[PDB]
Amino acid sequence: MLTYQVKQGDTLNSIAADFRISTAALLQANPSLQAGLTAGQSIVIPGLPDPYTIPYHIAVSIGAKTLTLSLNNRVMKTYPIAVGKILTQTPTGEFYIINRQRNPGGPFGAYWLSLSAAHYGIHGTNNPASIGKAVSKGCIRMHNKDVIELASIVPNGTRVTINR
Amino acid sequence: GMLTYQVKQGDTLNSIAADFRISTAALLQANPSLQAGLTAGQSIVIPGLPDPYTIPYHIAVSIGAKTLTLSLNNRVMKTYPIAVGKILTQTPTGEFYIINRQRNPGGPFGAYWLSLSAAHYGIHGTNNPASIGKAVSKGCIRMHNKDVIELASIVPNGTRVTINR
Ligand SMILES: [Cl-]
Ligand SMILES: [Cl-]
Repeated sequence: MLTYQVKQGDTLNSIAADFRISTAALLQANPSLQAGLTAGQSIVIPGLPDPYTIPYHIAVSIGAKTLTLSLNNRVMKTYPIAVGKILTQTPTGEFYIINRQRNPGGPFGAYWLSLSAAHYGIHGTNNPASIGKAVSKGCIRMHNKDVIELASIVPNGTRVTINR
Repeated sequence: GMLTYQVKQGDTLNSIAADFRISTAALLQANPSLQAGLTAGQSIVIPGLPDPYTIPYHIAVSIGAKTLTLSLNNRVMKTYPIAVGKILTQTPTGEFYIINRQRNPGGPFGAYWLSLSAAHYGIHGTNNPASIGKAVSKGCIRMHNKDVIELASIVPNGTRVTINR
């Protein structure tokens, strides 16, 4: 099961928001939390497949404006993306796909895939000219046809590694 | 004066820069000591903004009440209905500041966007007035367009925004 290391400053609700779960679910999965939330301790995040057995991996290059989908550490597809503006960048680091919603429409296009950072995700677009540019509030945007392909394949729990 | 931020473990130059909508160059320039490392608990300067404690306005947001209250010199002057984040994508709680603003961004953001000191979060208008008063957003605070215009025309960047469950 997916684990998370508690950081100084974390709260039950800040963690819940990153992982798109209720505090009820968070507490149910972690009886230890009754004793208090303490930095350095590990907790389990409910609602996800075991990420260790997921053969898919997503790698994002902010600099190259590309997203690669790999299966068994070999590349299946490569897509161009939009990324965050220079003052509102897409964050670098290690994330997970948490959930997805079909056809959110509007600026989100054909799919929204939640990333394990509050408010961040991978989604479609109503604005094709934005793809390939640093123009977003921080999300990764793809052409609708591409995010549909991506969502149709990858399970929740899939790792998303974002690099410069 | 200058606004200050207290570093927490896990913070990076980039994460802080994203929260305060500044470049890492600006952050570093204002804090020459950071090159030697970030330590939890240290206070750093955030350029481009005044001392928030010099601004006489204070905004209080209640997620429960679905209200944003504006105070001046610790007197309540106006209260507005707001939309807040859905249960799985809640509005974050704590102490924030208004960081910058953009007039008439349009789309779901309506007549105004005010950035809050958490990356991707802000107070903004809406092209969906029915949503105001409900827990329906990805995490932002939404107001009626006329309300966010009014709020934005009163309060300056750096204004303290306290968000309570
Ligand atoms: Cl968004
Ligand atoms: Cl937004």
